[PDB]
Amino acid sequence: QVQLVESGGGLMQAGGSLRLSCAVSGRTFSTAAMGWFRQAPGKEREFVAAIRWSGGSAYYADSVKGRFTISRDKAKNTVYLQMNSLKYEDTAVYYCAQTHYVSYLLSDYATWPYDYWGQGTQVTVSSK
Amino acid sequence: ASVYAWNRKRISNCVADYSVLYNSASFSTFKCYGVSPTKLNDLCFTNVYADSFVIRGDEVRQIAPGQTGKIADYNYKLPDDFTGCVIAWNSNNLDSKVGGNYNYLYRLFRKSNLKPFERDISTEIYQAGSTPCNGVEGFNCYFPLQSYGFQPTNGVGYQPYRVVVLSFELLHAPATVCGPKKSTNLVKNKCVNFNFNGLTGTGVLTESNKKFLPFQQFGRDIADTTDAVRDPQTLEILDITPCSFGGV
Amino acid sequence: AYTNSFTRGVYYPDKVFRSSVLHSTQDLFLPFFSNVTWFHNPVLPFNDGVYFASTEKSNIIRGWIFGTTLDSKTQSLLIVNNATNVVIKVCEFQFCNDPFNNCTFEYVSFKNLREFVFKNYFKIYSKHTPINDLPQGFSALEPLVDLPIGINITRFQTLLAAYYVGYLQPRTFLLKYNENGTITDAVDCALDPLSETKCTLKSFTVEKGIYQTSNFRVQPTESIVRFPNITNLCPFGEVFNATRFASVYAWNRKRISNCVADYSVLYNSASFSTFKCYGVSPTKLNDLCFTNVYA
Amino acid sequence: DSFVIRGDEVRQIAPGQTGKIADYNYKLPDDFTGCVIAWNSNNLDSKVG
Amino acid sequence: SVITPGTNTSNQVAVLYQDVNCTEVNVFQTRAGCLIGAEHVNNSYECDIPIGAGICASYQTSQSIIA
Ligand SMILES: *[C@@H]1O[C@H](CO)[C@@H](O[C@@H]2O[C@H](CO)[C@@H](O)[C@H](O)[C@H]2NC(C)=O)[C@H](O)[C@H]1NC(C)=O
Ligand SMILES: *[C@@H]1O[C@H](CO)[C@@H](O[C@@H]2O[C@H](CO)[C@@H](O)[C@H](O)[C@H]2NC(C)=O)[C@H](O)[C@H]1NC(C)=O
Ligand SMILES: *[C@@H]1O[C@H](CO)[C@@H](O[C@@H]2O[C@H](CO)[C@@H](O)[C@H](O)[C@H]2NC(C)=O)[C@H](O)[C@H]1NC(C)=O
Ligand SMILES: *[C@@H]1O[C@H](CO)[C@@H](O)[C@H](O)[C@H]1NC(C)=O
Ligand SMILES: *[C@@H]1O[C@H](CO)[C@@H](O)[C@H](O)[C@H]1NC(C)=O
Ligand SMILES: *[C@@H]1O[C@H](CO)[C@@H](O)[C@H](O)[C@H]1NC(C)=O
Ligand SMILES: *[C@@H]1O[C@H](CO)[C@@H](O)[C@H](O)[C@H]1NC(C)=O
Ligand SMILES: *[C@@H]1O[C@H](CO)[C@@H](O)[C@H](O)[C@H]1NC(C)=O
Ligand SMILES: *[C@@H]1O[C@H](CO)[C@@H](O)[C@H](O)[C@H]1NC(C)=O
Ligand SMILES: *[C@@H]1O[C@H](CO)[C@@H](O)[C@H](O)[C@H]1NC(C)=O
Repeated sequence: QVQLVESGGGLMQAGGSLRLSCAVSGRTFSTAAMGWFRQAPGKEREFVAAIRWSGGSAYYADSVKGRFTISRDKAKNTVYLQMNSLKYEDTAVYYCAQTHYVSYLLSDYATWPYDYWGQGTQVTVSSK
Repeated sequence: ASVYAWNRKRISNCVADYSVLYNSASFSTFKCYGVSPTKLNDLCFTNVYADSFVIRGDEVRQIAPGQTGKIADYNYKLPDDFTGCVIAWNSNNLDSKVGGNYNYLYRLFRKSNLKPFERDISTEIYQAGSTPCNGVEGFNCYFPLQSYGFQPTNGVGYQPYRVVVLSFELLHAPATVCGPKKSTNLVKNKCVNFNFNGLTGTGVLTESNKKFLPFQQFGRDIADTTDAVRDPQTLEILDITPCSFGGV
Repeated sequence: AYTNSFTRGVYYPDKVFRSSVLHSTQDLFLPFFSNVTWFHNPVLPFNDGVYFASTEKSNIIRGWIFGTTLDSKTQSLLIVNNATNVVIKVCEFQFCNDPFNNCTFEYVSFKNLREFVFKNYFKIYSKHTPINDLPQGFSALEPLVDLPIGINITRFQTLLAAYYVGYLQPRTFLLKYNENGTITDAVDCALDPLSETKCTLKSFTVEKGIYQTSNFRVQPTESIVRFPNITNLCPFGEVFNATRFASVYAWNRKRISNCVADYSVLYNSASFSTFKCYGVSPTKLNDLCFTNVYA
Repeated sequence: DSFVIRGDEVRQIAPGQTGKIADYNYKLPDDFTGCVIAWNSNNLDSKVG
Repeated sequence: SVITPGTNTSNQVAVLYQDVNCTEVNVFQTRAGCLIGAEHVNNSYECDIPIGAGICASYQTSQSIIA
């Protein structure tokens, strides 16, 4: 088992940038991949970005590609979502997830049901 | 350990009671190549290698000489002239859990087949196509490893199996891994059925005058047959003269 | 600096006693009359095996290091003889730039010529001799140590007088064991044609004559593969470039037969999100024939 | 020769096989000349409990 | 084939590649093949070491092998 704790959410103006953190503790050696997901009020949970723990290759949803960057610090067992060029449509609760499942195919992390989930952090993007 | 990163334990300088294995009821597969299990008790070897790993049931067949498939090619290859035992037993109770145990991996891609007892633990991104990956996954750029889906409810074919492969070192050196077979007293100047460290024969053992070197274990005749030995218990050299015979 | 490896680097390849016989054996030996590098410190490769020799007057040379990187981050072998004992260990040591944990093994034991052979686990043969650069003559090296360490080695260095390094090669040798089981002479079966002859006849003394020894055969320089012009491609366009598709409940089935299937166009295309293949690799498909293919 | 075994042990009823059955219960010769017939009897030889 | 006087005499030898050309490999092409390490001589002698097709070789005077 691992515990995921997110931080860094808050209010930001459109066009700005914000970095979310998710700290992993427990059975950290098991980590194969981390993913970020978001849930907007009244909408279904939506995949944002995933990173493979080994090698650090990243996979992005089309809605965020070119704007968001995912990174990870192995030593600190922390994953980051750098949310650049913030838009109104980015307002949501953001959740980090961890899996010990190793897929040969990075894209599978977009649809994989993950093992452990963070508590969620609210991001609200202000007008203009 | 995962099959791609199979553990190797060396066994040396001990008495191997193989009964404990072949008389145990805990094993589904006990397959010995170039040797019979029962006979193991009578044999010595310089080294034994216990290669331990986990695979799924249907892949157990790939752990045998000259097999093909993902496992035999990219994970663990036995030589065509393998001389040893393959032991496998179901581990569904241990290696499976509700929701699926994915701790066990296998290599799914590789640029070439593995050599016998080659171990590849590399995580380099596999270039499936013409575009260099430069350690970046994507189109035609895949991670070489993949997890096993081990759930308690899985088919026996997909259930986890723990595998130990014993390789025996029949070399021309002193043998430190012996069976439980007891020793006896030595008799000279008589036609006897002798067994030195599994080296069996019939002859007359005599005090030799051969200048064996401190390391030299036994001697040979022009016919590549054993002509003289060193007693395992005593650093004494014996000439073997074949039991007196002749046409009648 | 370079010297001639006249007839040195012969060791008993096995633990077997043999007397008054010529025995042919293939193993890693030092090729006769080869170049040995001469040193009087640096790091040297360990191609397949090493013949080390040292001419010493004051016993300056003491040890060897072996491994891949010869710093921490991996296991490396260290051998050291200090005056009364010898120490061998295989820890992942932090060595100095110019030297002079996780220990998986540990053992404890110019007129002087000391010759050693290190090969791969680990085998060390050696011989000590009094001498009058590299002496001409013949002497065999008895094994000293067998370390079952299984350490990957591709480089080594010395720890301190001259020494020489040679590299072993897989050469077939004929060895002459005398009455006392000592190797007294040898033939390198590939040094020169007379040696091929000697090896063929299993003798050191070839009588006048002409002897058929080997077989000359030209090796092919390249591979030519010719097949007929690719023709009658399979109608993949019809299926993938179809204007309209069928409903899942009434999925269309197209039969493909009697054509050449160019799978490259598919698995190399960037137009597909899912290209999953079970119990087969797309690439391999080009090497395979089938009776029928169903799209 | 009639008897009952479990499924996975059916393989032991053949020339030159090893295991509990082939060793301690019923041994076929290496030069056996005959037929081995086996069929599932779960309906007959098994019961609840 | 290796042509040699006795080792008792000399360690110097010659080589015959049978029924090949001298291209494929003090060289002499003969009906027998490519002969290497033997000097061609106009003078004719009694056959010492037969090579073939009327060519023999021997060890003679400064000394070397001759065909
Ligand atoms: C033993 O160690 C050496 C040195 O670390 C390894 O050699 C490397 O091999 C790869 C593949 O051919 C090359 O890309 C590297 O350049 C080599 N390393 C160096 C420093 O040159 C070798 O793979 C190891 N062998 C085994 C079997 O473990
Ligand atoms: C040579 O070096 C070794 C290692 O530094 C010394 O051997 C040690 O000796 C003591 C006393 O017997 C033992 O407790 C240790 O186990 C030994 N260590 C090893 C690694 O063998 C030895 O004293 C030195 N000899 C000299 C300088 O003559
Ligand atoms: C093999 O060993 C024997 C026994 O040592 C050798 O004979 C001895 O040779 C030495 C050196 O010349 C003499 O000092 C002894 O007197 C000899 N002993 C006997 C009993 O004759 C024998 O020469 C060795 N073989 C070779 C090839 O040297
Ligand atoms: C065991 O073997 C050693 C070999 O050196 C010998 O000294 C000793 O007497 C042997 N012990 C017995 C009881 O056989
Ligand atoms: C050793 O090296 C020198 C210089 O590179 C070379 O001329 C000589 O032929 C070599 N020795 C041999 C092949 O015996
Ligand atoms: C030594 O072993 C430990 C435990 O497996 C490991 O963490 C460490 O990387 C190893 N160190 C070296 C230098 O081999
Ligand atoms: C369909 O047509 C386009 C060009 O018109 C081409 O790029 C594509 O490869 C075609 N499909 C197949 C299966 O070749
Ligand atoms: C070599 O030949 C000579 C005669 O030319 C003879 O006296 C001698 O015994 C021979 N020696 C050997 C070692 O064959
Ligand atoms: C040897 O090679 C040359 C050039 O290829 C050729 O003219 C000659 O005929 C060849 N020898 C024989 C006898 O075929
Ligand atoms: C031998 O005869 C040939 C052919 O006439 C000629 O080319 C060569 O010069 C002669 N050699 C000698 C040593 O006279």
